[PDB]
Amino acid sequence: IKSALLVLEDGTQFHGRAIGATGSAVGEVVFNTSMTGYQEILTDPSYSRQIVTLTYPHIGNVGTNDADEESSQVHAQGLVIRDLPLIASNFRNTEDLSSYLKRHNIVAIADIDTRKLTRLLREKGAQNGCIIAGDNPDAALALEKARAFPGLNGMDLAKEVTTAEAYSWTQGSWTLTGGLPEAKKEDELPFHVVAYDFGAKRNILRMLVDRGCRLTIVPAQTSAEDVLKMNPDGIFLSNGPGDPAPCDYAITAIQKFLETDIPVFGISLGHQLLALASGAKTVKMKFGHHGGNHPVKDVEKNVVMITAQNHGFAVDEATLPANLRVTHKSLFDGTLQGIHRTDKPAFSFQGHPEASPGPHDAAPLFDHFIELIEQYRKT
Amino acid sequence: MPKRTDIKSILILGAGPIVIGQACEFDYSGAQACKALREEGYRVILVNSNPATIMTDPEMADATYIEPIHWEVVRKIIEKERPDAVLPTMGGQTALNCALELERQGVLEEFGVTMIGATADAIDKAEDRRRFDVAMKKIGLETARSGIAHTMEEALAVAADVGFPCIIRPSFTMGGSGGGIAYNREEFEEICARGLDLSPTKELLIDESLIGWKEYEMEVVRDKNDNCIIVCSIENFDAMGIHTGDSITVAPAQTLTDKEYQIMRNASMAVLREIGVETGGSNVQFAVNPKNGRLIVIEMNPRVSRSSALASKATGFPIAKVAAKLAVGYTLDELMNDITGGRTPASFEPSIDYVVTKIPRFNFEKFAGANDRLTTQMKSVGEVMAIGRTQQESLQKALRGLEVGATGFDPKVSLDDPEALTKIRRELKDAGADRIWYIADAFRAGLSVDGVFNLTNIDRWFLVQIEELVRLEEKVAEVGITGLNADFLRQLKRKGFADARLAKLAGVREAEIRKLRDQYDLHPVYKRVDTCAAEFATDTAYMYSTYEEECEANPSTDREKIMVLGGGPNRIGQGIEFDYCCVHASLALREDGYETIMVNCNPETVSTDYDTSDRLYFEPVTLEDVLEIVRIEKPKGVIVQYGGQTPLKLARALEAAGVPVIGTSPDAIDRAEDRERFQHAVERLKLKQPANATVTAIEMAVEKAKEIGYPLVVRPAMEIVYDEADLRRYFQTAVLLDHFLDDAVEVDVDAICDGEMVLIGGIMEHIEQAGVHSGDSACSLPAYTLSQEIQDVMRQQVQKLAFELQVRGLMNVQFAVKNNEVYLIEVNPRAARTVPFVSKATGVPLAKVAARVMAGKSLAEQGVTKEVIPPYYSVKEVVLPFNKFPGVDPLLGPEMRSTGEVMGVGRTFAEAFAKAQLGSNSTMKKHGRALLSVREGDKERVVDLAAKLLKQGFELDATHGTAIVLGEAGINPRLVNKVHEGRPHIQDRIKNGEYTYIINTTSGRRAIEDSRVIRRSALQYKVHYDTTLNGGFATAMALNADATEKVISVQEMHAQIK
Ligand SMILES: Nc1ncnc2c1ncn2[C@@H]1O[C@H](COP(=O)(O)OP(=O)(O)O)[C@@H](O)[C@H]1O
Ligand SMILES: Nc1ncnc2c1ncn2[C@@H]1O[C@H](COP(=O)(O)OP(=O)(O)O)[C@@H](O)[C@H]1O
Ligand SMILES: CC[N+](CC)(CC)CC
Ligand SMILES: NCCC[C@H](N)C(=O)O
Ligand SMILES: [Cl-]
Ligand SMILES: [Cl-]
Ligand SMILES: [Cl-]
Ligand SMILES: [Cl-]
Ligand SMILES: [K+]
Ligand SMILES: [K+]
Ligand SMILES: [K+]
Ligand SMILES: [K+]
Ligand SMILES: [K+]
Ligand SMILES: [K+]
Ligand SMILES: [K+]
Ligand SMILES: [K+]
Ligand SMILES: [Mn+2]
Ligand SMILES: [Mn+2]
Ligand SMILES: [Mn+2]
Repeated sequence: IKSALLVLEDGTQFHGRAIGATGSAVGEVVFNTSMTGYQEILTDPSYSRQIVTLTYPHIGNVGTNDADEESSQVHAQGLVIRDLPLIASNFRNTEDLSSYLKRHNIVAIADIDTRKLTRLLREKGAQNGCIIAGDNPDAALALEKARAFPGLNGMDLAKEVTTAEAYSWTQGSWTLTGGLPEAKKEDELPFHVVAYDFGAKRNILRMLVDRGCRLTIVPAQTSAEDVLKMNPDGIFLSNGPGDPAPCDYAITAIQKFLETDIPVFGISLGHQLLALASGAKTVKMKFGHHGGNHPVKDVEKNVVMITAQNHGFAVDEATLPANLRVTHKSLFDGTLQGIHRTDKPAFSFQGHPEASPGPHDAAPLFDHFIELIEQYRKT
Repeated sequence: MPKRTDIKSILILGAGPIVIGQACEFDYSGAQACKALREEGYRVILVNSNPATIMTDPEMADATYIEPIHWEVVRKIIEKERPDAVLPTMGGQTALNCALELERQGVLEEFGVTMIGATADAIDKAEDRRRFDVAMKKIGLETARSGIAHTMEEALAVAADVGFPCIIRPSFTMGGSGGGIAYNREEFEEICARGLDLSPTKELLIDESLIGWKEYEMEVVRDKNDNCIIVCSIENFDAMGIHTGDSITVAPAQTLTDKEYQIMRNASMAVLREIGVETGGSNVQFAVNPKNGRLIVIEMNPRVSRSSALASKATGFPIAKVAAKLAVGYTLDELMNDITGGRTPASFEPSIDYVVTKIPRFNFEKFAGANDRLTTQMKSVGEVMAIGRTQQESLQKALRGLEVGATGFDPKVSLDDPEALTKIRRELKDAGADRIWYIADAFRAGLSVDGVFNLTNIDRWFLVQIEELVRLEEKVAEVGITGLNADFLRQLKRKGFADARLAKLAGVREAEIRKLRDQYDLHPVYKRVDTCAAEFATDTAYMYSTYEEECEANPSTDREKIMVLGGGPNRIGQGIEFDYCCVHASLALREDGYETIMVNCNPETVSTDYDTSDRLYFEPVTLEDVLEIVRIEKPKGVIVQYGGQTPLKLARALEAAGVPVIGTSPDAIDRAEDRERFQHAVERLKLKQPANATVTAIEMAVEKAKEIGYPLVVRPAMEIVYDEADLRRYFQTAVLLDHFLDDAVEVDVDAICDGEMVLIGGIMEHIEQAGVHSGDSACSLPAYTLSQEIQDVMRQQVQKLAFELQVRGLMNVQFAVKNNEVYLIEVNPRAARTVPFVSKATGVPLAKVAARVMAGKSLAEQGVTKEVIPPYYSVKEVVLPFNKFPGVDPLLGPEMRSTGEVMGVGRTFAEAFAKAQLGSNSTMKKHGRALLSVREGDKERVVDLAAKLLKQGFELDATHGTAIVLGEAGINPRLVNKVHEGRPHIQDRIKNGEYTYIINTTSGRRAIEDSRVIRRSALQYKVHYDTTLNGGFATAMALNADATEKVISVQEMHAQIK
């Protein structure tokens, strides 16, 4: 018996078993509905400071592998599951989940009523929590830490996960037959996109590259100036953790780029930053959107796409400046999903066109970007 | 775009009688569609020869046609109701096939009927295997190496190329009908001959083997706006090589990485797009090589299916309802999600927080000479479904819900058996129905997970779990009841262990384990199905039990409640009939204001549709599971008489545990069920019954027998012994003893008793004599040969029995009329399988009435007090599964083997029988040559049947003795050689298509075994045959009618009722 315990800000306790590292974990507790994709989830920087709860009971069926990592490390503060399978059973597995958690030093708990947990978050909204995995988990202690948690509202996490120094990326997408392909030669990529690293998932880069983009990844706080100097064919605003609002630097730079004719495209966080930079307002959702089955309607074309979502904040639709046009809304809740500048070649999407994990339905969002780029170069 | 307005009326093609591979799922679907289209304001017309379906209930549609599902007949309905459109995707293969025939025949063109849901081309694209194959290569999807064949020669060449073993799959068939796996040339020719003949398009697809690869399915829904969703993914437990229908399956998929799952999800959408399904759902099947994720597309079914039903129950997403709507122009974004309170749209992919497991139900014990190994052709007769928070919990609950007597992983071989590993091994390597239990035996015997893997190809992910459960069992056995502390017990419960399984392991009574749980306050909690993994709230109470923290039951204190116990999985003898009853009890009581709670776990039924009741517990129908429900619901009453044997057997224990059982008492039930108790009652009643006697020993039997007199009905199975020597003979192979009433009419009587009066629901006279099970006999309502005088006697005896036995609700009484005397065969104090047919024939909803009676409202209070005698004839005929097990002698007897039935409505008996015969898929013709080969005792009446055939234009052949008898009466048939007599003989004559009709009656074990080749060939070569003289006469009468001449709707039929 290796005990683990999870306690929420509200006093609610979940007694289970330790499946990862010994220790404690404090963060915002979220629930994620994805039936497949747990590794990609965990490796998503957007999960920084969040304890992730998966609604699908069996987590770890396929083990883990390096191609399924969305970044260089495990970003989740902790993991909460109903059941860890006895074995991993997939030809692609390189290490069982538990071993993987131990290695990444992740505090994880299994064997708890995740549905209860989920219903609580839904009904009563996100809550901060603490997971304690060890010999005698002190519940009063857990309760303490949870309570002491600051909270993600107004918390800028982008700065914490951003790359120290710039760098180049020219690698494309994995294939069944070829796996993760070798990085391309710069000469092989037609365009040059400069990407703000607010905690970017590797698949975004991979997919842009697939589209002919050579990339330069920059720290979250890179200056527009320093950026404009590179002569980018396009500017990409990555996804990332925490409150987008406290990111004055980015908002400021973004505003600088908008005075220009350079194509701009943001995903999730970058979508909110764009919105802010355009004068919109962002809010923190009751519990957010985390899952891969979320219906999103493209209002112009009147079609629905099933998407991957990972967001705790949203852009208010009622506060939209006239220069921002609404391109997509959630079918689950009508919340704002996409916007396009009516005057500038700038647009964004709240969900994840790059999925990873999830439905490929929204991939085409990228395409528009390319188009913009191609046409920006025609000048 | 919203609903279609260029359409007002819609014809829905129902599926027909239940058969292996095409079951209840279609009534669930048909009913969903009816409902959906009805709510949309369309006029609904439907055709279904199967009377035991909710979809044929008059109040479900506008024009209900219970007529043979033949294009000529359907044309008559069309021409007659002039529907604007036709929805052919809700009736299995029968609907697809009919749709295309109506199309082929110009019928649709003729009356301007628009095909909705799926187009004829769409259908053909998926149904024609060649077309399908071309379509996949065109979208860059991989298919097994294969070849198309339209003749044997072609076939052989494809084989020469793919090699053995190879997979044979007919075009235009499903459920593996006409297919199989050929491991050799011999098997190859047989299967091939079989499918070319069965294929509606005389075409086969022959593939190389992918046996052992992983098998996957995906349920897809697509709208005209091109919106597309995956409603559910299924991972099969049994590998490629064993039909999905006969496989243990689970949802959602378990062993695919997200990357592999997207590729498959993408492929699935591509396929519908390429095939052309634009407004509806479809099933797409795949094969995955576990070693490298290599994906292969296997097939696609352009309609709802058995999987779509499972899928709808698994997720809470009503696929068929949605589909019907889409078929009328609606788009997904426009429909609301039912279970989420309409809060979200139907355009989303469900996510579930539990594991769903389905286990097929077989009936091999009813088909002795049959090959009982699982293959690509379905052999299962039903299926159970279970929901659990974990796979182990899910699996185990399903095992206990299967109604095979298992309590979970009960052992099949003894630990001390020296040959155990060898038996285990074979069972593993060559799957049969019991494979699952053998897997657990293997672990007890010392086989490793890798060892088991190697033989079964079942993914280790599942195997390790079973192994872990075995190890848990060993601990239980070791620590005994003493070791059953709270923690351990909780642990065991969380893993799905039944109190019964634990009791056996700890060598105590089940009640002891239960009690212990009570002590520890160890009870399950209930979770609800919601399509979204708790992301949104639900206003529906579709629940399942699990051992966890939070309970979502929130039972009302408001309403008086009534619990209806279902029958679990369908099996031969326990079909949809019993479910139709459960449904009607629920609908009626709810309408009456009670809060209705349904307890069932059959994924194919309307009873397990959340719409059917106020609250649904999708649980195994067991004492353990029921008591837990009761424990928290505290209902006013519980109905155990409507679900078949399953709930019937729990009756006593339920009451004993203080459950409030309504209707006929558990004691009363036993009085009727216990032969002895029954014999006294009869006696006390001064009623006639065959002479009988329990014989212990052999010799005690040969003497008693003398007493009783031959022939004898040896019920321990069932057999008819004709002579002393037969007795010992049987005994050798082999106790109640009963004089077999030879040359008797069998009669069934359905009735209701309210304690005050008895209402005769219907007197049905069987066509086949006593001795051929009633479940396998065609029958007529009203009787077609019984005198009123004698029926009046039966009516009086039913009443005498009703009052004496204390019946309260339904009852069914069976007689044998011999020499103007009534004899009693048995009393079934509960809803019988004839209840739907009678209700349909008479317009009276017996199950609705009897359910009200049981709940407390008298027959007088309801205004249902007089027996109804329709102005037309109602004939019920059955469908038998022999074609699925060609090694079995296709003859009728005292044991039931039929899977379903159809109803025929006529102005006359001949007319009803003709429509019933046709509806049953009879290949009977009105010309040709008939072969007569009858038993001694029939030789006399044969003459007349022979005259009849003659006057009809038939030519005749006959075997020796029969010919001798005809000649003497002036009839000279053409003599035919018996197989041993020389050549040519009947087999040759049959094989060479010389006959269009066969009448062959036999008597005696030896004589039967000998004549086996006639029946077998007849069935093989598709020649209509009767195995009873009584049946021959009936067939003869129908020769005089025309089943396509006139059609009538249920509403019209019921209006004619005065
Ligand atoms: N190439 C193959 N090798 C082995 N088994 C196969 C192959 N193709 C199909 N099967 C098996 O046969 C079953 C029936 O084939 P399917 O195409 O689905 O026919 P049906 O339409 O009658 O259901 C599949 O569920 C699968 O287990
Ligand atoms: N004494 C008998 N004489 C003739 N036929 C009989 C006799 N007893 C039973 N049968 C035949 O056997 C069938 C099954 O017997 P029954 O007692 O009703 O068994 P079950 O419980 O399976 O319904 C009947 O429907 C009937 O054809
Ligand atoms: C499976 C249903 N049938 C073919 C579609 C065979 C009995 C009806 C004729
Ligand atoms: N009602 C039973 C089916 C009849 C079949 N033709 C037979 O006579 O054997
Ligand atoms: Cl818990
Ligand atoms: Cl078929
Ligand atoms: Cl391969
Ligand atoms: Cl067989
Ligand atoms: K726990
Ligand atoms: K029309
Ligand atoms: K098909
Ligand atoms: K191929
Ligand atoms: K299978
Ligand atoms: K299938
Ligand atoms: K009979
Ligand atoms: K019976
Ligand atoms: Mn099929
Ligand atoms: Mn199939
Ligand atoms: Mn009977």
